Amino acid sequence: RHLKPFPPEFLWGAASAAYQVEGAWNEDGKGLSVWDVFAKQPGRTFKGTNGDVAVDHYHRYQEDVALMAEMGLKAYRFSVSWSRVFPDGNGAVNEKGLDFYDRLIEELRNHGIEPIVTLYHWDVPQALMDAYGAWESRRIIDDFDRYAVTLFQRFGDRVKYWVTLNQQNIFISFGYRLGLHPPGVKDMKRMYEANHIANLANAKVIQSFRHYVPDGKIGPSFAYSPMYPYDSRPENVLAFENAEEFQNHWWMDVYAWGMYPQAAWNYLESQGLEPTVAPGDWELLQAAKPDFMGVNYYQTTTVEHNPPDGVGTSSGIPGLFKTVRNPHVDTTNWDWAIDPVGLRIGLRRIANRYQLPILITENGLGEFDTLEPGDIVNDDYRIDYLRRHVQEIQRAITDGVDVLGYCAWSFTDLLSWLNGYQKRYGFVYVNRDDESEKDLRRIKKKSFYWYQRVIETNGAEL
Amino acid sequence: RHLKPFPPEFLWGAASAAYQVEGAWNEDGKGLSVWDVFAKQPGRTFKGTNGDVAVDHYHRYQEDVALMAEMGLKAYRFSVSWSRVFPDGNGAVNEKGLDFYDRLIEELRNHGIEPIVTLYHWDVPQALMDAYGAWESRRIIDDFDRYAVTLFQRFGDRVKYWVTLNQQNIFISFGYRLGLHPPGVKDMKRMYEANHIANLANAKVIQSFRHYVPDGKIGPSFAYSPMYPYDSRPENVLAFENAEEFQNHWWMDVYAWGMYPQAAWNYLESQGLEPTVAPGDWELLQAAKPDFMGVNYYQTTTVEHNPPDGVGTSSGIPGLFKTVRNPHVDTTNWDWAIDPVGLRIGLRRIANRYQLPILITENGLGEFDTLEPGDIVNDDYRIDYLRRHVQEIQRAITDGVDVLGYCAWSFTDLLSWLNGYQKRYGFVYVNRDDESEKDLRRIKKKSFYWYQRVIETNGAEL
Ligand SMILES: O=P(O)(O)OC[C@H]1O[C@@H](O[C@H]2[C@H](O)[C@@H](O)[C@H](O)O[C@@H]2CO)[C@H](O)[C@@H](O)[C@@H]1O
Ligand SMILES: O=P(O)(O)OC[C@H]1O[C@@H](O)[C@H](O)[C@@H](O)[C@@H]1O
Repeated sequence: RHLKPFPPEFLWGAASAAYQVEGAWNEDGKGLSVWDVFAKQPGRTFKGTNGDVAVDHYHRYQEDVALMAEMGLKAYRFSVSWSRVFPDGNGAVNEKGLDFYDRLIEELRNHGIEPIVTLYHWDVPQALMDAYGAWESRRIIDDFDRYAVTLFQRFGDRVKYWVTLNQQNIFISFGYRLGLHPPGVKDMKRMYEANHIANLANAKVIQSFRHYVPDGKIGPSFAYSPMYPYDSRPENVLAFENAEEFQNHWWMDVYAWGMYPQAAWNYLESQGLEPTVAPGDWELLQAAKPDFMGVNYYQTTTVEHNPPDGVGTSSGIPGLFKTVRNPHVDTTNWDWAIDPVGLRIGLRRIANRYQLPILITENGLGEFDTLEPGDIVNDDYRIDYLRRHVQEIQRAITDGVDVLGYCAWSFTDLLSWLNGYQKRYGFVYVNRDDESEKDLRRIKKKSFYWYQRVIETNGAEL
Repeated sequence: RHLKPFPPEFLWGAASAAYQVEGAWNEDGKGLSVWDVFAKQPGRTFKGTNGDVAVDHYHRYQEDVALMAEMGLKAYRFSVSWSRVFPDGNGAVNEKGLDFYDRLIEELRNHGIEPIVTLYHWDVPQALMDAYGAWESRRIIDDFDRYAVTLFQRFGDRVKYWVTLNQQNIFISFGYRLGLHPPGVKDMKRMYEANHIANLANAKVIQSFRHYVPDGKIGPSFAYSPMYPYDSRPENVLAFENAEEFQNHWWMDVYAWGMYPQAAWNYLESQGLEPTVAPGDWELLQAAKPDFMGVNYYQTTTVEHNPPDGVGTSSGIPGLFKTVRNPHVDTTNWDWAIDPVGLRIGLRRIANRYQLPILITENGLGEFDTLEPGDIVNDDYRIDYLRRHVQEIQRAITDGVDVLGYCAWSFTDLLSWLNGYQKRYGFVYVNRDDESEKDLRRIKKKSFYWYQRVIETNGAEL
């Protein structure tokens, strides 16, 4: 079987998120985000780590882009911090905030790197939470649209690729069901209402994008764990049907088709959990087709039958499914599956169901890297993980999936939302830890040079 | 979770096919079908059994309909023999042939039974095979359309529910890949060409139906074996992705969306097997949406990884998948799997992928039946099989699938295409065998009274 090459304009990328890298949390007129406030609540984050400084990319962006150019990155995906642009979410635009992203975009373009702008990575301005509960109010649809249009107007001439909501399923479920992320709520009814409003906000911004960036490409990015049945027991295959629909189609069908899947809807309706639908909602959701599906991928999930008095280790929904360890894949040191074939499966499923091109917006390995004498980081484990995923992407392309690019997570080490700094993801080590910022110096890991060679050969040497 | 009831207008049905029941193979001007000719080839059918007489429904239809009314059937699904209506396939209409179906439809309507007319059950007139190779020629599109339009014009005022091609995947694959059915060809290239022509014929007649029967409901019926992965090994899940797309989406995506799935298309193209596409084909296929998906269901299929030098007992496609026995399902005395949950899974998959209502056009158990003195046939095994499938349909309805009805296969015993009469499917035993027509008398089996009670309670008592 001859494999197809990676296409000539394949976006070999790397990625970050604003709160995780920028720092400068109160500089240049930036307003408070919900994460600025949440992470300072005692006990919320490991060792009290927060984004006040992070890795200081706000001040060190020129050095970081110089490293990207040394690597030969074709694309860099970053998020814009809404609270830098509209400190209060709505109201007056902050020109100094826009100017940072203008300088970053110019730095990228001057080095031949395609910017991929992510509108939203979980950091809605605290003022919108204070005023109306942020994602629980339809008011956010127009406020988010005004913010997005501002970015489209300022940067649409120079940015072709845009991501709207990044991992909506995570920020909504962690914020409103698990209570782990802002606003720290544990209420499924509120979760599904906020989720519906986020769906409308995504659709509204895509419609606006067609007016302001007619030659651009836009899509949401979904945190996709493809589901597997444990085996060929009919009840386990049925559990897989339930899980793939409830965990995955629930989001991606809205993004692609503007419709929630019916079995999941009817289940929520039987629990009194389905969202409130207003006139015009379906019309808007259906009339906002994206150019691609963004995919954040780390692992698959295997499921089995879960009786109605069952699991609510394993997690699941009684009567629908429960998770079970997959005996046929390796695991990371944090019990995450390592399943590169699962990435090919997920790509195939998206092409098969929606016929959409895919931008892989995030994939990477987190591990406790050691800085050895001479400023050397031997992260062969990260090379092995990335190599295997890139190989499976090439097989998915050969199968016929249109993959637009691959953004490794992450370019530099960064702050995790709740777990501090020690589990590192970067190609570039940042010298700091949970106790202090040290000197924040950037140190290329072995994986940096491996990926440099991948890009130079367009994937022929992995 | 309590099960939902069956909807009040649920079509409790039973079904047959013209060649399998009618007889009267050369009466009232009927022309030869491809099956009249094929079954008379020596050695082709068990003990030389053929459709010359079958169970003589052509002459005994009044008694058979009287039995349906005694059972309280809500619907009877039958096929129309094209060669009775157009003995030469095209050319002159045969009024005596139409008159049989008119008399049958009047008998059904006089007893309050909904006719479900199936346009095609494998019996294209031999004259069209001789003239141009039947399904291998685009000429059949207009000839099939003129036949269908004739039926719509004569019967559309009295028939709401119509099935177009019944089990296209079977008549095409058995006729052109396995050589088991007419025309006895074993050539994948020819199979995919004939299949594409059948797709166009289906779409053309649905378009005609929208004009002639504006209040009717129409759809194709697909012989659906839902695929399962053997286990959660990523390569086996990938084999399942390949198999479901190649075996199932290849047909149902064309019916629902007018498009072949891309990974399967690209594989066939790499083998030189993809069909020839003419201008206008995609437009026609996309503009012929059905009201429902018909489903003929007997069993699921489990698959596993198949290396490129592998199977092509097990069957499959090297590099894509191969079948494997599922250790987690029962079997009939003929080694067909018994998997009622698989029916729920298939119904869920069709709703989840296509949002279509489903008419279950065929499901039943074939087994030897013993005629006991006093005209008693105790077929508790058939009751058990049907009960378990109906129970799973009720669960699919509860999940949110719109199931329009359920046609048990079959109403009376009938002639098998290749295997004679001994493996019986009816609610009504027919006293004949492979060697003799005996007296052709109809004898109600125990399952007849069971289904009568199902219908009386609208499925509440199973
Ligand atoms: O008497 P048999 O051979 O058991 O035939 C029963 C009915 O078979 C249905 O089609 C089956 C077919 O027999 C299988 O070979 C194939 O794999 O499955 C299809 C699935 O529907 C026919 O629909 C019916 O006309 C026969 O009575
Ligand atoms: O450090 P952790 O907890 O493994 O988190 C890693 C990543 O988890 C992903 O879900 C998020 O998209 C990233 O923002 C985050 O960096």
